[PDB]
Formats: sequence, structure tokens, C-alpha cells
Amino acid sequence: MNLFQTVFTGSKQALAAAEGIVKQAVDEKGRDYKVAFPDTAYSLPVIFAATGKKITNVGELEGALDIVRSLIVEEEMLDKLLNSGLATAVAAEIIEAAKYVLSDAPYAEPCVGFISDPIIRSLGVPLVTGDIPGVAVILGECPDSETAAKIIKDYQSKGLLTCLVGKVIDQAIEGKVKMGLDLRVIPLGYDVTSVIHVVTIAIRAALIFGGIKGGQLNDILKYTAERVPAFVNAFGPLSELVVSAGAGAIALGFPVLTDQVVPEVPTLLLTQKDYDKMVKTSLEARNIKIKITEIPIPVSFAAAFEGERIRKNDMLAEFGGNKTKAWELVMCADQGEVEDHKIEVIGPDIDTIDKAPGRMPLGMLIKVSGTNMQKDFEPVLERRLHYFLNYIEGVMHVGQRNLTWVRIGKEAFEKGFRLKHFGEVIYAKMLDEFGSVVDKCEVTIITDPGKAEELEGKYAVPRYKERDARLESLVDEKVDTFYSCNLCQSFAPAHVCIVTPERLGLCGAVSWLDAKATLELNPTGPCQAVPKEGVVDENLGIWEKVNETVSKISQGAVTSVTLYSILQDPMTSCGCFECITGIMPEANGVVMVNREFGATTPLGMTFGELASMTGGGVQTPGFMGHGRQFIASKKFMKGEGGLGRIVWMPKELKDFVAEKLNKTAKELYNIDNFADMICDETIATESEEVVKFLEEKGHPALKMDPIM
Amino acid sequence: EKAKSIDQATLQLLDKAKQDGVETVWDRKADMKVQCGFGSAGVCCRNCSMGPCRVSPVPGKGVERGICGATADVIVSRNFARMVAAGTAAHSDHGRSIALSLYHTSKDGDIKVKDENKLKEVAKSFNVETEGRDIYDIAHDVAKEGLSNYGKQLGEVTLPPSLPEKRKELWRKLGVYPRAVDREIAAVMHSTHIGCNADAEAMIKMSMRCSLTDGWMGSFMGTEFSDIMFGTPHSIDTEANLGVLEKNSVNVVLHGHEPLLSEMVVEAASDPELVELAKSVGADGINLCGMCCTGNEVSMRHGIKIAGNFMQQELAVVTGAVDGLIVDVQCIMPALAKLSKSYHTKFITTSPKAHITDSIYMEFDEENPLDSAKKILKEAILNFKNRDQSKVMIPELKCKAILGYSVEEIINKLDKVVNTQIGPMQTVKPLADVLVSGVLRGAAAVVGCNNPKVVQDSAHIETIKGLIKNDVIVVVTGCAAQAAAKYGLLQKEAAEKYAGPGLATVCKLVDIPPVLHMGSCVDISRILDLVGRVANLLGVDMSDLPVAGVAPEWMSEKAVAIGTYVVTSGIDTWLGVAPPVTGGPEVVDILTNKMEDWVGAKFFIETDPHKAVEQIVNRMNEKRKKLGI
Ligand code: SF4
Ligand code: SF4
Ligand SMILES: [F-]
Ligand SMILES: [F-]
Ligand SMILES: [F-]
Ligand SMILES: [F-]
Ligand code: NA
Ligand code: NA
Ligand code: NA
Ligand code: NI
Ligand code: NI
Repeated sequence: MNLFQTVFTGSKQALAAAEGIVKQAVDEKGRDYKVAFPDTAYSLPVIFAATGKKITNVGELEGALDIVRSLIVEEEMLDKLLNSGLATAVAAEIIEAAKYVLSDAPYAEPCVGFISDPIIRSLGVPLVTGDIPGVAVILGECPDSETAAKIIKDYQSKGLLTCLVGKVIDQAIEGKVKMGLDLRVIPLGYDVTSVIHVVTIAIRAALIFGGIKGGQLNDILKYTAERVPAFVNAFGPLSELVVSAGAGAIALGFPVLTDQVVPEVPTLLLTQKDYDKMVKTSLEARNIKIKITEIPIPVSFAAAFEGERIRKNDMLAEFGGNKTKAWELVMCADQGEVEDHKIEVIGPDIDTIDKAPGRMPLGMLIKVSGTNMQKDFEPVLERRLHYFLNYIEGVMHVGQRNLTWVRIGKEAFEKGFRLKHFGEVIYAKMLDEFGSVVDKCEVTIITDPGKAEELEGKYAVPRYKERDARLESLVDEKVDTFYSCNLCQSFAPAHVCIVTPERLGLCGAVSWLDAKATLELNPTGPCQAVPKEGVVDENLGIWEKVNETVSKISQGAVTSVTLYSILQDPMTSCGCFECITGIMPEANGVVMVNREFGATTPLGMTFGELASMTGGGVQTPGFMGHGRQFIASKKFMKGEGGLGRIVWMPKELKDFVAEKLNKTAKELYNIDNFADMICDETIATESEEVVKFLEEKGHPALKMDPIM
Repeated sequence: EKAKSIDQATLQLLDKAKQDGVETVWDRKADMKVQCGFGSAGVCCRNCSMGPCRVSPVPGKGVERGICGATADVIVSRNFARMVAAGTAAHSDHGRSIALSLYHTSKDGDIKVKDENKLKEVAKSFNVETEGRDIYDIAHDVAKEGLSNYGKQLGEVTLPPSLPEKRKELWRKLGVYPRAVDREIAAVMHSTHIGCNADAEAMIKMSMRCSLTDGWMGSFMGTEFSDIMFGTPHSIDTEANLGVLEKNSVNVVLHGHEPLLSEMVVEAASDPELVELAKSVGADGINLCGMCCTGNEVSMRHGIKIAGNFMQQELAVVTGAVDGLIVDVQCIMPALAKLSKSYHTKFITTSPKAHITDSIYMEFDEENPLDSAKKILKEAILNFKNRDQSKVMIPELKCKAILGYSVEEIINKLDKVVNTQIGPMQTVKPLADVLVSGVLRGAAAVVGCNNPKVVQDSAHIETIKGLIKNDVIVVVTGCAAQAAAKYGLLQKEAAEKYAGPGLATVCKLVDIPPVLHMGSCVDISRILDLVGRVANLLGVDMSDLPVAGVAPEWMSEKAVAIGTYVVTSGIDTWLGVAPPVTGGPEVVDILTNKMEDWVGAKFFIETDPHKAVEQIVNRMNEKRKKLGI
């Protein structure tokens, strides 16, 4: 049968029933008996919202059938279907009203029956605050008492209000669920027409909170659709009458999810036969997001857990550093190339290793499918992995791509932590964070040595090379806009990073193109655009609008910033810099120490000691925190003298930047042996010894201008 | 007495044309006065020098048969056939050039592959391997296999996947399954020779067989390959009508059809030398404007402004602001050569397929396409020095329009209303559902030309406005689409303005206008791709869906071929201009009745658009009842 005729037929059936019971009314009690619901100032709310007229006696109830007849034009056009759906609703209020005129107490517990106005007020304010995210009008019969309780307890757990009508009330009491207003589980009645008692919840909610007047029906329907979050779940075989009632929910704005095969209408009438995932489709169909995403991992998850410090004596497993090859990757993929919620651990898990803390390789492959996802968003999704994982109690994550470093603790394993939980966090958070641009997620955590090698140079390296290639072309002068990120104000409140093409974010994981993309996904996000205007000095990089926005975002703690200078008004540093640059006056230059290097530097300090002299969002002259790729930058210390100031690095920093740095040296008319002139820890580590090394090699910094 | 147009800018310039003393297409239609009723009925034949013969369109009276013995039905059906053969050939050579350009794509060449995903998907339809192969070896293998669809003498032809298998086996049993494109054009031309076919049914069946090589091959490959090389269209904003011409900019108007030239002119209009040159002659910049299909082709992909449609091409020159009129082939009124003698406009022909006397021939070198477009554009920019700004009259009338609605983009837009945990993504299911449910009563394609027999754009606008009022979503191509663009229907605001309740709801949910501009007239293949996808998704054939096509103001033989393949594919077609068929009653019964028993659709000839809208709605509801929706 056609869907319009299926609604019309039920609408006529609804009318026919109302004529029958209102005929019982006029015979037992005459046309002059009081008609009223308990504790309601709005008489018959559906009839009141439509026509602004109150119904008091039986003669008026009988006369209100003309309303249902006027709403029931049988023409296959969308508006006539909604009106016909309203007709079924009005006839439901009529039938229900007659129930209360033939019996003084027609409903007896466990069925609540009609809802009084004071309960509307008690229940309305948390609907405005969203403390109850939506209301779930579930009617019909589930194939199994277990499958019904499974669903109502799911809704109950989300905090939202669920209302039962039909056989499910008997299935829910069988399923051990407990009803009550404080339990947010209300049974209306066994008859189909008692759905009108949740419909009168939303309508009376408009008349009280929205302050709209009776008879402003189209303004009511706008309030019910936009404000009150309702959705109806129809289970079991669907009669023509209940399908008609479903049209009424469409009229108020409520999507109708069902398990019965039915002619679907997008965002309005849908079939979901997988009961386990029915709650998810319903919440989405009503655009309902729960305040806290569900996490299957047992260990605690919160933002406060980030930044926790795990020492060698408390760690269980360590991945990354200069010790192991560990990488993470996020790449866009086709819809058929990924299976949703597919978690795979290839290699030794944490249960296999029962010995002392050891080091495993770690390759985190994250395949994502999206309708509007594109290749320019992959670094944005990769960035959140650091913030996703560190939130988990007992695990620590730093680094960016293949230079990552992960530590898991002994507490989480004693609490039953598994590598399977890694994908469970990434799967749920990627959806919650990016619920508009992401369709499916597939996570594969690799501790296998072969597959880690068989997935680094094959999918991880080419995605990085193409990534790092798109920035190599750009120069700060070519662009007209810089970006400001404040994500790390969680522990450095006065700190703001200004990302440029030639000055990457000091974490290394945020680029100028990355910061441009984060703004496209999140306009209310951390990264914000800053136009290159009001330039006062190009050599050191001082911009008037940059000083305007830094003062605002830092809440007046910073007044002026120079981008390409570390002595005059330097940009602050947070606490996630991969390397540190420190001023050495003896060598007329600066030294650079990386996080992984643990011995002393000629400044008489270690990286942990230098890190205490730069971070915290404090304007520190002579010290800066910066990423690894910023070393070979043309604009790196351009005011002081560029890369020519470096005189001391660890050997690991040399070998990693040998290709990138030699080229920037020749670009500044420095002989290709410039990477070799820099001193390292296999030569000398004290200024007394290093100075004579710099006098032997003929370092270009020695014959430069004094830095200060 | 009768109005010449419903567009004000069109009327304003028409008054200037009278003042300047120049001829227009309206004036020449008037000079023709009462046109010969024989040729208007199709009962005149000139297929041999025994004639010209003319038989009476009224059966039983006058001369009955031609000298060779051909009846009125024989003469009409043969004349109808050669129209299809012509329109087929028009789209044929169009797609053949596009396939040849694809064969000559290179990594570093002027023509490249821009939509790798589409090429890989099209290659699967031609059984061309794609795994691990260079993307240009693939494109060449696809081009070769597509070119074989034009002249293969052995084996079967390759047809798109969205063509329902029910319809293929229907064609096979009816005997109209297509062969090679050029091979069918020759076949129709053969049987229409004197002393060959003399049976209306067999003659029409040949015409239907010919038209299939257009919609599902010539026009289809042309569109698919045009997307591969230039980019698949996506939703994009533009301005339409003659107000897009700027007085203080170099106005270069691209008229015609073949998109390679206009695609190269777009890229040539960004060459710093050519940008600096327009500034050196005193202008603000280069203002590219398109007309007709080459204007549609660049607007769908690059949002180039649409100057106007068919019967406006003369009026663009009358503004006195067109510095260059660069044309290729198809639907370039030869009057432009005489008209532009009265203005500084340089009227430049570029294709050896369409030389025009007294024009400026600048052959578009397809072996150096970008260099060649630059050479043509530079001539247009230099001609700006000869403009007389005192005689310039650019009407202050232009409307915003959204277009770029390819099948991929409509599917992409429909994904928004798909529940993440329920339905499938990247399908046409959302559209099928609103049709099955009845929220949308149906879908109607409104295509076609302009024709002086109809108030220009008036039948387009009334047909479209009436269909969207009855909750029938409307897709448009070609000059009808550009007529919707000018009027202001290609706007999301047009939903609450003109649409019925169901269409207005779908428009808000999908974030689309009630009228979807699906591109040029070879891009009608997108409509078949769409409808066929809905039929396949619902397990039915295309004759079973509530769909319809309308040609309210058609003129070209291309439209007759287009209308004929739309019907043979299974879609009812309404014509707003009577084709020359009234003389042969058997031909009339075939096109308007017996056609139903053959392919599940038939032609409708209705000149009142409001009546046509009734018929379309009623026929849709009729088909809906048969299907149970
Ligand atoms: S290092 Fe800078 S760009 Fe990166 S998250 Fe911290 S404040 Fe933002
Ligand atoms: S084909 Fe026959 S009717 Fe036609 S012009 Fe020739 S002789 Fe005459
Ligand atoms: F009851
Ligand atoms: F961090
Ligand atoms: F002029
Ligand atoms: F040719
Ligand atoms: Na295709
Ligand atoms: Na001229
Ligand atoms: Na018939
Ligand atoms: Ni930071
Ligand atoms: Ni930091």
C-alpha cells in the first residue's frame, strides 16, 4: 500500500474510534458533563494549541470531531499528510479525553496515564539545560523481552527520558527495568492513543516556556521541532493507525525510527533492524550528543590525566625515542577500503611480555573514510592522537609522526590494559570530535617488526614526504595570514604560538597548512587566523596585528612578540618543544639540545634543566623552544644571524639534519662542511674545551657581531 | 503584437537593435511570414531529383503519393529519421573530439587527467586494467576503447553500467540495440535514400536505434571524458544574463559547444602577460563570459558567468561591449558575421567544422591548445582599443545562479540526509526514497532550445515553475537551464519562493535549489545516469519510474535526437514545439501512442506549458499507481 493512503486509512480509523467512544460519552453522561484532565490549565492541550479554544463539556468534545474531519484531506501531497497526521493526534486526545469522562480514575499504576502540569514544569527545565538530552517515545512490541530491556536501560543510562506505550511495558517489567519519574522511565498506557500524553508534554512545554499563545499552531510546531528533543521508536508489526500516529510525530518534528520495513523518508521515518545499534541511530536522527563519549577501556579517561609524569621505576612498556622505531599515521581512504570499528593488534601484545620493562616497535595505522574528508585534513586528525592518548590514565605520548615516544605504566596493566583499547579510544574520539567529516574508522596497532617495516616506508613515509613537500615551497613573505594556537594554554596560560610557513609550531606537529586546515574544520577551535598587516620590521618579524591578538589571547600577559628573534621580545614556549636553543656568550652563538639527549650541555645544564628555563609561557630572552624542522629554517634567528650561530648539538641532531642543514648553510654562503664544524658530545661538552674546538675549525659565528 | 521575450534585458537590447538598424533572429522570422505548410507537416521530400515532391497532409485529398510511390507516412518518417541522424552526428563528432583529446593527454602536456578517481572508475566499464598502471597509459587505453564505440564493425559496443539490464534486453527483443555510432548514422542515411525503406514503423525503429548511440555513447562518453580531463562538476556559484558584461573590462564571450577551446581560454585568461596586456590597453581585466553550451561547460566547472542563451547571442553583440566573440561549432547563427560588421566586435571562428564566411578564422591548434587559445585571446584583448564607450549599453540586469550538479555531486549532497548507522553512503537511495514515499511526486528534466515560434524563455519558465509547485523536482540542461539561471530559479531561495511543500522540505534537508542545473546538452547523459541508477536501485526499469522530459522551446535536430533517445530509454517526453510530423497519421500514432507498447513511454506534443504540466503530473501519478507508490 502507498504510504499516503496508509496514513489516511489510519487517520480515518482514528476518527472512527473517536466517534464511537464519544458516543458512549453522550449516552452515559449527556452532552453537558465536565470534560477535563487532572491538574492542567490548558484543558485539552492538542486541541488548545491548534484552535486556542478550551473544551469543557461533552457536547464540545463531540463537536471537536469536526477538527479531525477538517484535517483529513485525502490528497497525495506532503502538507495533507502532515495535517492527516495531526488529525490522528487530535482524535487521540478526543478518545483519551473520553476515557477520563467515563471513569474518574481510568488509568491505574503501573500505567501513569495523563501527565499533570506540575510534572511538565519539573521535567521541562532539565530539557532546556539539556541535562536530559532527549525524550524517547518507544511504542510497540519487541521480539524479545531481553532486547527491550537492553534498549530502555541504554536510554536510561544516557540520562534521557524514555516513555513506554504498548506491550513493551510488560516486556520492560519482565526485563527487570524500574519505572518512575525519578527513574526517567514513564509508561503511558497500553493503547496506541496514549502516545498523546507525551505529545502533550511537548505542546504544554511550548505554552509554558516558549510563552506562545494557543491557536498559534505553526509556531507550536516550530517550537516542538527546534526545542524539545523527541524521537519515537516503533517496534513490532505496525498497524495503519500507529503509522498515522507516526505522521503526527513527523508534524511536531520527531523522527520515527522503526524495525518494520516501511517507505523511508530521510531524517524522518527510518528502518533500523540492528537493535544493538538502534540507540545510536535514534540519537543521531535527533541530533543528540551525549555530554561524555563512551569509552570501553576500563582505565580512567579525562583531560586531567594528561601531563602525568611516569618515571622509569613505574613504566611497563616503552615505544619510540631513539631506542625503537615507532610511528603513527592517519590517512584518508575509500568507503569500501575500511571496516568500521575494526581493531587489529598485529604482534606481541602486553600480556605476552611478562619480563621487566622492555621496548617494542609501535606502528599505529589509522584508516579513515569520509564523504567530505580530504588529504589536507590528515595532519589535523594525526594531531589529536597525542591529545587522545595522553588523556588515558597511565599512558604517555609525545612526538609527532615517526619520531613519537610512548610510555605505558604499571598501574594500567595491573588494571587490565590491552593494546585493543588503543583503537577503541581512537575510534570513539575521532567520531565524537569530527562527527561531520568522518564516516568510518579502522585502527591497526603493530608491534610486529616486519609489518612495522612493511608499513613505514610504504604508507607512512610517502604520506610524510608529500606532506613536508607542500611546505618546502612556501615562504613567509608569500602568505598574508599567520595562525595562532592556544591548545597548550591548559598548562601555560599566557602562551600563544604563531605558526608561519617558515616557523612551524614548536611542537612540530602543527604547520601553517595544518593550522589553516584546523580552522576550516573548527571555526570555534584553537587555531585562528591573523592577517599580516601593520609590519614595523621585516628582519625580526614584528607585526602590529600579531601583537593585538597575542595580547587578547594571553589576557594581557604578553604585549609584543618578534617572530625571528630570540633576544628582543621572544615568543613564549610551552612545554612540548622537541628541542631547545640556549644562548652561549663564549661562542658568540647558541647551543641546541634535544629531548632524547640526556647528558650535560656546555651551558652546565641538561635538557630537563634547560626546559625549566624556557617553558611556562614566560618571555625568556636567549632561550626558545622549537620543533626539529625549524632548525633548518631560513627565518630561524634571522635577526641574530641565522643557523650560523649554532656551535653545539648532540650527534643525533647532526645526523638527522645533515641533509636539511648543509643546504641552508650553502644558502647562506657557508661551505658544505658546516654540519661538521658544529661541536658534539663525542668531541667536548664544556665551554673551555668547545671554544678551542671552534677556534680550530674557523667557525663563522666567531667572526660575527656579538649577540648582545 | 506578440511579445518577443519575457526577459527585460533581452527586451531593452532589442530596442537598441532597432535603433542601430540591425537585424535579429526575430526580424528574420517575421520576414519569413507564413511558412510552408508542407514542410511544416513533413510531407515534402527532396531525397532525389525526380522531385521535389509534396503530398497532401490531409489523407484522401490532393496528391497522395510521391513520384517514386512514397506515401505521406513514408515521406514523414524518413524526414524525421534524417533529423535524428543529424542530431546524432552533431553529438557524435563532439564526443569523438573529446575522446581524441583524452588519447593525447600527457603528464606535462596542455591536456591532463584531472579526475583520477573517475578515470579509474570509467576504466572498469571498458575492462581496462588500472592496478599499478601509469594513469596516462590507463587514459589512453580508455580513449582507444571509447573510440572503438564510434566505428567498430565486429563485436558489441560498451554501454554504461547505470543502463538497466531490463532495458538492454528490451532493446534486443525490439531490435533497436545500438551498434557503432557512425555505423548507425550511415544506416539511417542509407535507408532514407530513394527506393529503400518505405515503412513507417521500421523507419522510426531505425531512428530510435540511432538515437541510442547519442545518449548512452556519444553524449555519455563526451561527458565522462570531459569530466576526466577538466574535472567533475561540483556545486558552484555564478551570475547569469547580459549584465555580466563589464564596461571597463575586456569582454570575451565564448559561444558554441566543444569545451576544449573554452577550457584553454579560461587558463589563458590567467597568463600574466595577457593579464598585464588588458591593463595596458586601459581595461580593468579580462571578463570571460559564456553563452549556450560552451558557456554551460565552463560555468559548471569554473563558474564563468553565463552571458545568455540561444536567441540572445545577437543581442550580446548589440551592447557594443563584446570585444571578442570566439565560437567553435553548433548553433552559431551565421547572421553574427553580418551583424558584427556594425560593431567593433571581432567575430572569430575557430573550428574547421564550422567555417563562416566574412568571419575571422583562427584555427584552434589542438596540438598546441594553450598556445593557440592565447593567440586567439590576445587578438580579443587588443580589440578593446577599438571600443566606443559612448555607444555601449550594458543592461543592469543579472541574477545569481547555483549549478555544477553532476550525478556525483547530487549523490554527495544526498549523503547528508543518510543516517550514519542505517543506510548506505554514496548511493542515490535518498532520492529513490522520497520518490517511493511520495514526498516528491516525481522528477522532470526540462531541456531544450529557444524558438521564435515561442515567446523566448516563456515556455521554459512556466513549465519549470509549474512542475516545482507540484512537488516535482526539476533538473535542467542547456538553454533551458540558462533560462532558469537568468530568471532566478537556480537559487536555494527559490524553494520557499516557488516550490510546493514536499520539494521545499527536500530542498531544505539536502541544501539544494528546487532546480538543478546538470550542465550542457551532452550532459543530459547525467540525467540518464541518474534515472538509471534509481531504476537499478529499485529493481525496476526506467519506464516504471515517475519521470518525464520536457522540451518547451526546442529547435535543433539535436533536440529531436535527444527527445527520441529519452523516449527509447523509457522516459515520457513533452515537446513544446510541434515537430514536422502532422502530415503522416501513422507516424503520429507511432510517436504518440504505439511508442508506449514498444518502450514504455511516448511523445507528447503540447504547446501550452500549463496544460503540459497537468499531463506530466497526471502521467506520473498514473505510473505511480501502476508501481504501487
Ligand atoms: S606547541 Fe603551540 S601550536 Fe602546538 S598545541 Fe601547543 S600552543 Fe598549539
Ligand atoms: S523519394 Fe520519391 S517522393 Fe521523395 S522526392 Fe524522391 S521521387 Fe519524390
Ligand atoms: F485504558
Ligand atoms: F601536550
Ligand atoms: F562599439
Ligand atoms: F572534422
Ligand atoms: Na560512470
Ligand atoms: Na567588426
Ligand atoms: Na495503447
Ligand atoms: Ni605547546
Ligand atoms: Ni610546549
